[PDB]
This record gives sequence, structure tokens and C-alpha cells, in this order.
Amino acid sequence: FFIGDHANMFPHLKKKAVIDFKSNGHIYDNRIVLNGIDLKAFLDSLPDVKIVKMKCPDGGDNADSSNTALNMPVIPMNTIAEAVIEMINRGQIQITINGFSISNGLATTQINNKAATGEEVPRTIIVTTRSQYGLPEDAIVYCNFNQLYKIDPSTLQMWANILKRVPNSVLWLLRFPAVGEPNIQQYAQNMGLPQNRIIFSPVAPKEEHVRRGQLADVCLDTPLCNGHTTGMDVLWAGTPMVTMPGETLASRVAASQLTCLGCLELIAKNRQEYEDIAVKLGTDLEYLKKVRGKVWKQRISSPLFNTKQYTMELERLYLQMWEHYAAGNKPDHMIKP
Amino acid sequence: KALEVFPEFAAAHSNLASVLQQQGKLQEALMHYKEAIRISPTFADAYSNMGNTLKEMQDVQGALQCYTRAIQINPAFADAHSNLASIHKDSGNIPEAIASYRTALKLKPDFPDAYCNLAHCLQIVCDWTDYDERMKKLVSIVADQLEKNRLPSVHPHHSMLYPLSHGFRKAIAER
Amino acid sequence: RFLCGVVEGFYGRPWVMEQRKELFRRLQKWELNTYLYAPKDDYKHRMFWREMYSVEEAEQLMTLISAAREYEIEFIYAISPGLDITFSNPKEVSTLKRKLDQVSQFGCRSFALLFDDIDHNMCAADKEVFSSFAHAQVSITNEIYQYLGEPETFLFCPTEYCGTFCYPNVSQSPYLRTVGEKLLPGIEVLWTGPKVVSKEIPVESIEEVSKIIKRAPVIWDNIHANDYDQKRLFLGPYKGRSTELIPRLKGVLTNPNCEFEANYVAIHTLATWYKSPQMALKLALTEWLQEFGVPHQYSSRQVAHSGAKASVVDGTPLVAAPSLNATTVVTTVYQ
Ligand SMILES: O=c1ccn([C@@H]2O[C@H](COP(=O)(O)OP(=O)(O)O)[C@@H](O)[C@H]2O)c(=O)[nH]1
Repeated sequence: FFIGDHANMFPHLKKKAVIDFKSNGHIYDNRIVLNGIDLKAFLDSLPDVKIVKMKCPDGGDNADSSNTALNMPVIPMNTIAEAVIEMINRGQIQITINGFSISNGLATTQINNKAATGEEVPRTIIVTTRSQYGLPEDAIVYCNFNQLYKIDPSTLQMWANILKRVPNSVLWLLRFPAVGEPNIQQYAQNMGLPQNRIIFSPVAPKEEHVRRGQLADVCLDTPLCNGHTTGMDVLWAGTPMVTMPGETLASRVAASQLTCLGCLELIAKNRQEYEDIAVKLGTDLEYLKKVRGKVWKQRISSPLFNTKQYTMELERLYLQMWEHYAAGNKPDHMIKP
Repeated sequence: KALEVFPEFAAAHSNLASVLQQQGKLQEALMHYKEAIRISPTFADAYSNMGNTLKEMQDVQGALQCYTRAIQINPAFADAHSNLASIHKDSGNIPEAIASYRTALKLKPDFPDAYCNLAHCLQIVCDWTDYDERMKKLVSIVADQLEKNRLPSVHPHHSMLYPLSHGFRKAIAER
Repeated sequence: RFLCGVVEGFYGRPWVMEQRKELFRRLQKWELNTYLYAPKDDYKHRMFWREMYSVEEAEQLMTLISAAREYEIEFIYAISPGLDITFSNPKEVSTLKRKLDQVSQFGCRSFALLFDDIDHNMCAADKEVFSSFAHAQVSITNEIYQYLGEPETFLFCPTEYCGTFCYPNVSQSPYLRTVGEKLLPGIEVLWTGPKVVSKEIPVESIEEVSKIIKRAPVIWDNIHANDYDQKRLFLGPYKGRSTELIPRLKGVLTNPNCEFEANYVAIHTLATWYKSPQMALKLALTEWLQEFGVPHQYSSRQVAHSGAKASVVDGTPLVAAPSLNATTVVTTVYQ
């Protein structure tokens, strides 16, 4: 019953690209990335292009075609590449290269406040970097973006288990509200984590609030009350999430989007195997590739974000209510329309 | 009848304004509270109630300063602390709202709705001190308000973020 | 001289010289003519206006009057007597006057006596010798006014200053009538709009309050002020008047918020556009960038979410009837 809305007002996220990372050739996608509606138009302007197909489990089938949204355009580094890198280091807002406007995400509001909140589309090519939010460029970053109140001691013990059992990792928090972050900090070290294991970032406008989700690896989810909008935001960026449905409707919510994602492996039946799934993702260092590639691939083909089918189905349900009631038939459990 | 008989009766104005607030119409209720205050300067209860209305139609933190007036006229009046803390938490200034809730509760040891609101605010700032006992006491008091069967302390939205029976939350929603 | 400035009437210990110094620089270099001190964090001297200043805080007052000197912005001291004062004890009047002399030869030349947020339970003897709070208050007010040689600038904070407290309406306020009558224009009354959230829509209300107070009122500009709300900010350009309000006002006194430079840019938009709103929005955009103080990419806290609503309490009082209390006796009533 939960509609995908980000397919329309944020179409620029449909594509993905990275410049050649400082890591020698290896693809750590979510440290410094490229996005934007005109990013495809920037492919010609690349003095040296690099394309590798996103090799999801097809076996040479179904993927040897173009599938531009389903590959990696990575640009081997240039002098202009270091220019935009130290852009994001030092922080000039935006410039133009060969008629293509390159803008750092962290300040895109100054391009257009109207486009900052998401009312207007961020209108040029947008580059983002992990370091601009202080993030370890070569670590494993679990993330979570909901309001801080939907976290309890038991869930904190859960993620502390996952974090200890995967030492080379950091957990993305939000000072949202700002004041509660030290309050949860004391709980974090009181059961034995230093003040480096969790990195908490400030509140942002939506467009950045969801763009920054790309830089993370895997999203951790709150079983006490899942993120209704926030989780779907994380989906639309392409970053997966793993949850344990509880019993309340909200506890069930996170699993709904994942069922529409068509992949049950991110849905947990009990606390311990939830630990197991989270750590299997964070430790496989290959399974992230499958999961993220497939989510990016079929997220658009997922029946969630495309509002056509949902609109027609809801209209048909309206038909069902009127063709039930108007015949005098009493209200009932209206099932399998 | 009381007013026309006794055109300076304060408590009668207070009650009439209370029922008019119950009647939803406020301008006359606000006016009655105003005249009651004029005829009796120290009627901090009328401040509390008139602030209740004055934010009830729409917030004017003039209601907040009215609550402060009622506070300073007699600090023993815990309800004014509760109301001003509620206004603060509406504004989002959670910490001192928590402080005022905590005050008001310690002034009167058992005050259900204020305590559950404070619990919500604490859980907002994630203070898990006294966690399990907070849960169990709030379950106790909401159960108590449920078999005595009028208005539940916990707001329905906060309700399911607590371990309460589906029957309990169903009853709260019904109420 | 049209009064326009900032009040340190909100929270805050008297801070570093640098923060207040930047404040005064932005006052003087951007035509802010008015600055006040009466912080709610007046340590204990808000109620103990009776308390003498130690030479230490007196020397910090030297620092303050100094800063108001090299930066030339008229500092005004202002304290609230109506909490622990009695209007029939001229000894205590002498106490107020000695305090004023101390801080006056300390350089201060202007004063406001804050009659807001005061006790409402005055001595019965005072009640018959002085009719209402207004009469005794304004009597001692004119007394101070004459005592200071009729200071040219002498502000004033009344007990009733808002739509809520102008019982029951402005037109029917005996208190405000007496304030207008017994006052001389040498004292400048403060008043914060027909609503405490002074969204100053009514010019006619300004006229009514003006005539019933017999002067152009001074707007204690608290719309930003955390004296009642800090997060209540003008997202758009500053407002709260029209052009025609310019003669009908004598001063605008604002209390800033944690978005310090946001308050600065709002008040300087007011100062310029004083001597049309969207250019202030243009200046808002302009001086937001020139600010670069607390940008937060426009997105500080109070971001939209799925918030619930608070719940509040009230009860109903009962009444009693007093019985007879007579106590008389005679001796020989028969024949
Ligand atoms: O830094 C932040 C934090 C939250 N949000 C938005 O706030 C909402 C999440 O809060 P809420 O609890 O109201 O929604 P829910 O989490 O229940 O889905 C979503 O719309 C988010 O896009 C945002 O844009 N930026």
C-alpha cells in the first residue's frame, strides 16, 4: 500500500558514475560518485571513458546489450579529475567543464534552494564524496537515517553485536534530534565502543538527505518502528536495507518494500539471524556487489516506484468498494480483488 | 443566572469559560476568562485555562507567557509547568521541556499524563535510564486509565512505540 | 532619533567582549541606534534590583558603557522593580534612585522600569492609598523621570503590553488609560502588538493604542525573541509594519536568537528598508551569503516530520459561602 514517489521528482538518481578512485583500479563505488540527469551527456565530454558492465548473475545473457543504467562509467583520472577532487576537499561550490556544470552536493542548495528541498530537480551534474561527511574512505559503513527516538537498548545491543563482530565498520547516525547524540554515545561506550566506531552527520534537505545514502554500503533498520519514508528513500538511492518485521504495522512496513523488491534474504525472522544477515553482507565483500547491482537494476523495474500500476490498481479497488457497497453489501474483509 | 445575579463572581466565569471551551466556541470563552482575570488578579487557574484555549485554537506562545504568569503566581501549581513544557516540546526545545516535566512530576509524585509525556520526550533523546521500569509503570498507568476507562494518558501515536497490548492500543484509539 | 536596536533581555550571562563587540560593530557600522541590557539571566538582580553591584560587575559595566562609547550606540540600562517593591516606602524609592545614580555616573543616561511579569498582590494599605497598580506605578515613574532631570531617553515596560493583557480590549483598558494620562512624553512606553506574536497587520490598532497612550508607541520587537519563542523566525523578509507606521512608532527593540547573524541581517534589512519587502529578501539572500555564520544549508533542525501533538490539563473549581461575622453588644435595651 506504500507508493513509490521518488521515481518522478528525483530522476537524476536514475544513473550512476564514479571517477577513477585513488585506490589502484579497484571499484569501491560509494566513496566519490557522479549523478545527474545530464551525466549521460557528460559521457562524450570524458577525454577518456571507461565502461564495465555491472555483472549481475546473468551468465553473459540479458546484459551484453547497452544497459547504460546497468553498468559502470568510470573515468580514468585526469588533471581535471584532481581539480574536482580538491574541489570537494576545499569546497568551491560549482564550476563548468566543457559546458557541463559540475557541482558539489554538500552546497547544492546555493545553486537553488527551490531545487535543494526537492521541489525542483538538481539541475546539473552532481558529484558527492565520502570524506565531505568525514567518512572512512576504505571501511565498511552501515547506515541509518530515521529519527533517533525509534531506537531502544535492545536494538542498540543488536547493532553493537554486529559492530563488534565486524570491527572494520562505522555506523551512520544523525543528530536528529541533535541533543540525543551524546546521550546515546554514553550508552555506546558504556557497553564498550570507542567514540570512533559511530559517525553521526547533520540534518540536510531531502535531496542531499537521500543522495548521501548512496555513499553508505548497507542500511541498518529499526525493528522497533521501521522507517516508513526513510527506508524508501534509502531504496530509491539503491542502497539496500535489512529488517526484522515485528508485530505492529510499522514493524511490518519495512518488509513490504523489500517484498516488492522481490528478495526475501533481507527480511529477518529472528534477532540472531538478523545479526547473521547483516554480518554476512558486511563480511562477504562480494555479496554487496550482487545485492546493490540487482537493486540498482530492477529498482526501476520494481512495481513500487512506478505510479502507473499503483494508480490503476487503486482505482480498481475504488471500483470494488463502490460495486460492493452500492449494491447494499455490508463492509467486509475485501480480499484478493 | 449566577452572573446576572452576581456580576462579579469569578469562579462562575471560570466554569462558564470552561464549558464554552467544551462548546468549541472560543471568542466568548476567551472573553469570559479575561473578565474573570480582571475581577480576580491572582486567579492563576484562569491563566492556565485561558492559555489552554489560546493555544487550542492556534498557538500564540502568549499562551506560554500566560503559563509562566500562572507559574510565578504560585509555583506549586504543577499543571502550569506541564503545559509550558508541552508548549516547549511543541516548539521542539526538548531538553528544558523535559526539565519542566521532571519538575512538575516531582512536585506532585503521581501525575500520569505528564509522566507519560516526559517518557516520550526522554525516549526522544534516548535516555534509557530506568528503561524497563518506565515501560512497566507506563503500562500500569495506561491500564489503570483503561479500566477506569476515560481518557488515556499516552497519545495514540506514541502508544505503539511501547509494549502495550493490541487490545490496549485498540481501546486507546476507541477512546 | 528613531530608536532601533537590540536587547540583551534574553538568556545569557554577560558574555565575552568579542561577541558583544561584534554585536556593537554591527550596530554602529549598520545604523543600529539602540541597545539594552535586561537579560532573563540577570543572575539575581532582576528581582534584587535592590542589590548593589560589586566593583567587579560594576567594572564589567564600565566595559559595557565603554563599548557603547567607542561604538557610540546609546546603551540603556533597565531593571524590573514591580516584583519586590512597595509604593508607600520612599526609602525604597531612594534605593532605586541610588542604584540609578550608581549606574548613571557609570555613564548610563537612559532607563526603563520593567513592570511586566510582576506580582499582582499589593499591600492592602497601598490598595486604598493608591487606587490601582497603574496609578502608583506611574506616580513613581514620573517621580524617577523628574529625579533624573527629565532624561531625554527613558524607556518603559508596562504591566500590560499585548493583546492578551489589554483587558479586555485596548479601547476599554482603564490601566492603559491611566498610563497615558499620568505619563509625560519624556517616558517612552513599550508595547508588543495586538498579538504577542506581533504580526503587525492593524495600523488602526496602532492608532488606537497611540491615542489611548497619547504618544507613538515603541515596539518591543519580540517576534524573533525567545522571550516567548526562539524558533519562531521570519523565513521570508522581515515584516511587522508598513511605511505609514514610521511616524506612528518611536522605536523597534528586537531580541535576537541563536542564528545570530540571521538576526543581524533581519534587523539591518529593517534598518535600511526603514529609510520593498522583497529587496530585504534580496538582502536576506545577499546577507545570508555574506553571513556564512550558521548556514546549515538552510536546513537546521525543525525539519518537517510526522509529529504528534501535545496534551494539556485543566479542572473545575467549587465555591463556598461565608457566614455571619458581626460581634456587637448592648447593655440596657428594655425600659
Ligand atoms: O535529515 C533528515 C531527516 C529526515 N528527513 C525527512 O524526514 C522524514 C522522516 O521523518 P518521519 O518520522 O516523519 O517519517 P518516517 O521516518 O516515519 O517515515 C522523511 O520525509 C525524510 O525525508 C529528511 O529529509 N532529512
